[PDB]
Amino acid sequence: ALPTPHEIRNHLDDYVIGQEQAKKVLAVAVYNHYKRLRNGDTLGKSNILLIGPTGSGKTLLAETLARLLDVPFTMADATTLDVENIIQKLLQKCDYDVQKAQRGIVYIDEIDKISRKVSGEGVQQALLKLIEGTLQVDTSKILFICGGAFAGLDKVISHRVEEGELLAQVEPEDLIKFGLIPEFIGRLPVVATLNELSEEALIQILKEPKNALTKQYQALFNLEGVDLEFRDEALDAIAKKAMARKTGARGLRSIVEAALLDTMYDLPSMEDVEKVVIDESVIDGQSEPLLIY
Amino acid sequence: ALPTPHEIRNHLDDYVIGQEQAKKVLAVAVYNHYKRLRNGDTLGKSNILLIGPTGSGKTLLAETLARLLDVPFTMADATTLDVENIIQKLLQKCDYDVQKAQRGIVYIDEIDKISRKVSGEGVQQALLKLIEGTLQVDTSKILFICGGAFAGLDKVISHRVEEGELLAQVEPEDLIKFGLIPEFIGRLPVVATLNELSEEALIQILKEPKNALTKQYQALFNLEGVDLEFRDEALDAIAKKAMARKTGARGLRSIVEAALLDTMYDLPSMEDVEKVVIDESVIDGQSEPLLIY
Amino acid sequence: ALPTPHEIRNHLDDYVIGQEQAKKVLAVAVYNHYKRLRNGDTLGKSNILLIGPTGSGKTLLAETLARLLDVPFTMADATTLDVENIIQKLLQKCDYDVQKAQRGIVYIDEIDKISRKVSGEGVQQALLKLIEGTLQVDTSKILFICGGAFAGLDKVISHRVEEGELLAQVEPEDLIKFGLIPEFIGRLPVVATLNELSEEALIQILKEPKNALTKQYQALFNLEGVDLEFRDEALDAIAKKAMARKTGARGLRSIVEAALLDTMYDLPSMEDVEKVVIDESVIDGQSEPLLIY
Amino acid sequence: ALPTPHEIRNHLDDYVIGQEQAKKVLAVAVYNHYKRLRNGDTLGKSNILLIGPTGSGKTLLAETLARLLDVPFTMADATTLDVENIIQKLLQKCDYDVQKAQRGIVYIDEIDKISRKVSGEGVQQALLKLIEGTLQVDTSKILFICGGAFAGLDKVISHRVEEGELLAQVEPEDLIKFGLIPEFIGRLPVVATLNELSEEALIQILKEPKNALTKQYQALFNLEGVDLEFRDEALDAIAKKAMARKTGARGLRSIVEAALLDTMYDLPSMEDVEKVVIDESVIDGQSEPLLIY
Amino acid sequence: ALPTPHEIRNHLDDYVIGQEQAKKVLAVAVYNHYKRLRNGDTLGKSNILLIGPTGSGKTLLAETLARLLDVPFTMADATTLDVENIIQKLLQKCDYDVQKAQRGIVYIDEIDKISRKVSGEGVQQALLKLIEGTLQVDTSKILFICGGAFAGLDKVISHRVEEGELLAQVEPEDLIKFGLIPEFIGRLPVVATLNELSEEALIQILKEPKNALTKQYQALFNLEGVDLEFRDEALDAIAKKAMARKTGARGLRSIVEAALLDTMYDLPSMEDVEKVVIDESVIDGQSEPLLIY
Amino acid sequence: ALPTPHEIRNHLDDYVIGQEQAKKVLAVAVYNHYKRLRNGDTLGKSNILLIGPTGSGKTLLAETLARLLDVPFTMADATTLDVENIIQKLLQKCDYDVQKAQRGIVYIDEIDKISRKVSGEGVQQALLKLIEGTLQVDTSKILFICGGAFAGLDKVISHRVEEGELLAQVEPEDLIKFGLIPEFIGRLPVVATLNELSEEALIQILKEPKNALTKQYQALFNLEGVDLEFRDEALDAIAKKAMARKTGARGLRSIVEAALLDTMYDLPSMEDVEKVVIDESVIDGQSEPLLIY
Repeated sequence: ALPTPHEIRNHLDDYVIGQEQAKKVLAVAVYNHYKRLRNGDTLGKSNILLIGPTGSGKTLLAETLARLLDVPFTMADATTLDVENIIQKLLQKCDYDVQKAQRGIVYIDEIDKISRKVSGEGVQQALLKLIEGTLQVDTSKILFICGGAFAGLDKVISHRVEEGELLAQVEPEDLIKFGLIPEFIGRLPVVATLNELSEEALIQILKEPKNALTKQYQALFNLEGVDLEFRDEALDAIAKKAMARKTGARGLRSIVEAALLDTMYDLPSMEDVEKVVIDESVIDGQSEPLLIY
Repeated sequence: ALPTPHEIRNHLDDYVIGQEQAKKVLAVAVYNHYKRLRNGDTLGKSNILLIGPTGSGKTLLAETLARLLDVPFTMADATTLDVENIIQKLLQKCDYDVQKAQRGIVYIDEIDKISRKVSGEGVQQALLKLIEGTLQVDTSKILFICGGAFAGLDKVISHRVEEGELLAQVEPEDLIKFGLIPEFIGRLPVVATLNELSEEALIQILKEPKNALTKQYQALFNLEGVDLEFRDEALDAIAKKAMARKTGARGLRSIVEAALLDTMYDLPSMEDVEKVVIDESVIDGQSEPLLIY
Repeated sequence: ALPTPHEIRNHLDDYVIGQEQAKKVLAVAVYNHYKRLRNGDTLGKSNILLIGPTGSGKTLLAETLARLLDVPFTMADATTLDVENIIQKLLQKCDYDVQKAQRGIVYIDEIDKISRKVSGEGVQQALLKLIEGTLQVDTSKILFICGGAFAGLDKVISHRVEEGELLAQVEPEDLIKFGLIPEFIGRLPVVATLNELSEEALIQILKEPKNALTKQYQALFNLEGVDLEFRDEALDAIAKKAMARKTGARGLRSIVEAALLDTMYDLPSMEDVEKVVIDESVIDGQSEPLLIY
Repeated sequence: ALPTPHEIRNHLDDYVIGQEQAKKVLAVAVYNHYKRLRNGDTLGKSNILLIGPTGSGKTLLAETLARLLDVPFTMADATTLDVENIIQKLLQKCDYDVQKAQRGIVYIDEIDKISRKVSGEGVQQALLKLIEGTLQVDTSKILFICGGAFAGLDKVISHRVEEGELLAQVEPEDLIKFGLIPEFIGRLPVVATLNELSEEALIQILKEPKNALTKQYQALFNLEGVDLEFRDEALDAIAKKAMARKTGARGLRSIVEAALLDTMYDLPSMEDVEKVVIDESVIDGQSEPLLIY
Repeated sequence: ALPTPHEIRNHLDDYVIGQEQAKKVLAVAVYNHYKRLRNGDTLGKSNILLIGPTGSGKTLLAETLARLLDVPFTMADATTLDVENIIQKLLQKCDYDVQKAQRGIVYIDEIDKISRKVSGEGVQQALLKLIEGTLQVDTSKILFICGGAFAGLDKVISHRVEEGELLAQVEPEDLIKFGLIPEFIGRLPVVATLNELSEEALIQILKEPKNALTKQYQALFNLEGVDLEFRDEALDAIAKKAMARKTGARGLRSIVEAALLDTMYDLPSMEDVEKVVIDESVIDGQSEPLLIY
Repeated sequence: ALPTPHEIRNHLDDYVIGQEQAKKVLAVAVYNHYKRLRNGDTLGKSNILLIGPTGSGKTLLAETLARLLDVPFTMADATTLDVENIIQKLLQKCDYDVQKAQRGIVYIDEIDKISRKVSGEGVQQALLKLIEGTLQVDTSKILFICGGAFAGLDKVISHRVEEGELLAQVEPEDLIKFGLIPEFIGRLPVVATLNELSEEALIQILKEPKNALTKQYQALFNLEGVDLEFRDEALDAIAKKAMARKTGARGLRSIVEAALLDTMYDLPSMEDVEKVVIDESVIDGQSEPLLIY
């Protein structure tokens, strides 16, 4: 039984934060893709193009969709572009089941990088042959999600319409001028755009997601018999630390690990009830976390 | 029993719109090719060269011909040019049946791109060896359709005769000056030219074809128990939207999907009789489609 | 029983027109080659170098010789130069029979193109190793015919002797200065030169050959129950049309096909005795061919 | 039973000298990695980035960790970058056991060398695909330690904070400006930095380690029945000799071998109790080592 | 039983003309090589370096030696330089018999071409590894003959000693300055030099050799029942014709074939006793050869 | 039973002349390497770096060591740098015995050539991976001897210390500045240096070695029943001849062969007691060698 786009967007809220619009677009595009396959067509390729800054959650979204639909997923990088190698990999994680491999999803990262603005354009066209569809499996059935930051894109759109509000006005012609070929863009009808993650959102990233850092460590400490408590001040501190380094959400783990290093070192050598991480432990880094016996 | 060129052109009208002349040329060229094969020659290679703007329907035509004659078809891109790889692929979709693979059709896209005006010319000659004919299958039997936009071609013809009226005056020498070698052009006797698709034709593209967008979605909505109605105003609106973006017919799906996004999102969560898409839903994009219970 | 050079030249007159001298040279060279093989040598390599403008009939001659002697034939292009690949191909069309593959003929096209005037010279020498002879088959036994237009050749010969009369004065040293290495030319003792095909010869090309265009179409129409009649005016018209385009004999089919397009389209939908193609049908292209019921 | 980070750092003191902080960081990072694997996650990649001058003991540390945890180890050089070849090698030393190969450790040397400040960045991204995880083994499970000297790094950090004290202030953004891509650095949360080895430490290097030079030779002489005695003066002499040549600890063996050459030459031809190496034997090199019968 | 150098030089006189000195050098070098092998060494590599103008008979000599000693022979071109490929080829013509393949001879042509005066020097060294000796066969046993024209060599020798008299003064240092590496020249102890073939020698080339042109054709005509007679005037005429074209002995066949073309054409269509070729038939080319019934 | 360094140096005196110091260094380094292996370590890699002019006897030494210890030996050229190919070759001459192949010796020639002063440095590092140790055989066990002339080395050492006396002052830092990477030099602790062979030594080279030229020929003549006598004058003459050509010891065979050519030619055709080579036979080359019946 296929999950309504509602159920899809709902489950996406459990792994990714914000980007509600993009999650609606993806939810619909996805539902329609598998709704179209399960009825043997008779229809739209329904291929998707994700346009959002780095560390916005594009890859996470693609993966999440795959899991939510218990469907064979595989990544690939447009820079390393062998095109059929992606397919054999999809079969590898699919137990070599042709049909289940056709229901699969394929995420291509850094698409904006192959925009000729020779070999690059050649890749667009070579990969394009897949998008259409031709191991004996056909690539017509599999859904394609093409991520990318598209740096210069924010500019071309502005030179026409006259960041989020600007990416909403995105048009296929903007992608053309950017460096993508028409025949390639025409294969990516569904364009979902993500916003740059907010700073408070950072805190939500450390908390809300079912795989948030705090939850992982609270679990690591949990199998130690110890309860880890992150005070909101500490979480805000981590957010700021991450912003000052411009590392976005990618530089969150590098902060938490460094903050809980000493504590995780001599933790198994202790007997106490819980450890409490205050802001003083993060920002200053000089103060040791509160210990409770 | 071979279908008369009439039957062929007739069935081509069911997938492609306009290009009636090109469909006559293709119909004849095709009929003669398979009429020549089924009589074991004793004759003309009867190979075809499609010359039309991008998104004119060249690829669609080639595919359509293949299906109409239940004959093994395969594409290939002149830019990615391994030459025999195309053949093995033709055998892949042919169940490795030598004879049926010889009856096959092969479409080569972006031929105008390999026109030297070194490696490019080398490809013309390498691919030329196939056109003639030499797995054990011979490539003499298979029909070759070479598509291409031929941008500069419109110019050279003008510098001689002194867009459609100009492409009709096309001559093998024009292709020579364009960048094609004589021995290669002499293998493509049949030259069918397509016109740039008209704007009203756009509307016909959304309606007439048996795989038109409207029909696909009406079907997607149909298995939902809902009847989708496209008012002509909405279709004209879509046409205009596509023209303003210069994306031609390639930018039609990107419009329809965006227009039916919200509706397809919360459709499975509703119970009503039919949805009616008005022009207000397309152009303005602000108005939601009419809902009927 | 080996055919006397007379019988050979006689049968060559049935496929190729003119080039009588070249056909004498080839006839002798060929007879001597197979007369030398059938007696296990004890002798001259008797390898041949064809020098004639494009579309003169070099390839046709080579093929014709092969068929006339029921001997395994295969082509190859000096531009695509893997050298032993030609051999395996010769075995492919020979049922992998070593001896019959040694009796084979090998035509190398565009030899004049590999004349260094690095890699090119390297090909001359690599291919030279074959010419001498070394799968287990030896390439000493097989006859080598190396075609080529040799554009600049007409000039060097003139700078020495001081087009046909000039190509008759051809000397190994002329080929040296052209761009061929001595050790390579010394392997091609037999040099047959062809003349540029005459305009009236064009008409003869449309008629005389046993595979002439007129005969093929008269046959295509023949299995339709219809008799096709080409009036000499129409044939002369076709000749002129071909000359104005400088496409030589390569641009003949492209004319005839275009002329019989409409007629072949609605032919199977008619019931009449014969169609007669007049000059008005070719030159003007406006007049439809005479129809007789 | 997993060894507490204490036990880990303790055993690391038996092979590597100094770098106590780095050994704490590595100990924790390691303990957490295998503590996370043995509980089937539910967590942090816990990948490590070693930043220390050449001959600081980075490679030694990685190897030591591997042995201490009886886990399949393999090296690889970022300059020679085939990416999956490292994996097959890890399987080679793992008896092709998928699970045990997933518990493995992989050290990548000269990471600072691939910092683009095209192909280099491509390697970062290609290797990045491994770090994440995709033979059928998944590379997500295996721990990655990326060594490197990072010459210019000492500078960029200084241009921000305004050698050890400077490397302690290291930040992900410093690595960014250095030449590493964000998505790559975000995969290396754990950053352990080593100091340039001290000169007295040199003496400790010749003595303390369980594989110290003195111990090896004392053993080589030991199976000769002879006791080798290194006087502290000789060890200090060796230290100085090594410093004057700037060869660091890499130029220690080249000194000891040269010092014990003559003695090891005519040793098996003697009968005595022990040989004693004085400073006079090292610095001067003129004096022969004390011999005792 | 090994043939004395006398017997060797004697048999060499039956295929090659002149170059008596070179034939003495080769005879000795060869006798010593196989005299050294048949006694399992205990000695000199006894490798040979042929230095003579093109078409002097270097390749012919090497081949002749091989046949005379019923030993597996194979050629190779220094320009096409895969090094072990030569070996597998030697095994191909040796029935894959290791020992008999070790007794083999290997001729390398155009050695003077690989003289660096990067890749070239690399080939010298790569091929050098063979010369020394390392399929399981060892290349130490096989004799190496390295031919070459060495154009500039005639000059360097002159700049030192201060063409035949000059090539006799050849020294290893001359080859060094020419472009050969010392370690390579030291592997070619035996240096045999050939003179530029004389013009009267040309006539001897057409007569004396057991494979002379006259003998081949007299045989071709012989199996026709006809006796071919070459008058000395005709042979001298052929010699002159060849000299005027500077094609040396390589341009002899190209003359004889052209002279006997017409006659060999209508020969099988005649009944007569013998044909006699006079000078008038060659030089003038206008007069037909004398026919006798 | 392992041979004491004395026995080793003693046997080395039977093949190589002079270089006594280098033979002591090699003897020790070797003894220690196999003394360390036969005791399963517990120790020093004990890898060797030969530094001597071309034709000094580096390769000869390496080979000699291998034979003396009945251990699998194989060469390799740093210029041709596939790295594991050397290993498979070592297994080829080792009957594919893993253990015996680990006891093997590997000589790398022209190491000084790969000194970057990109690909070159890459080879140093790739080959470095072997030196350390990782077919299933480990390369840690096998001994590595890296030869090389190191031309510029004589200079850098001079610019520091302020040819033999200079090469004795060699230091790892000198090799660094030369073009070798630290991590590579640290793997070659044992540095043995050879002197340029003396002119009188040349005579000793023709006499002393158990494979000296004189002994080989005296043996070649010996199986002829003839005694060959080299008068010291002739040997000195050969020495001078070799020096005038600067070919060193590499140009000795090229002299002796040329001197005994005629004599070896008509030797098997004679019956006499002995031939005596005087100086007149060598220098003048005009006088024939004394013959005694």
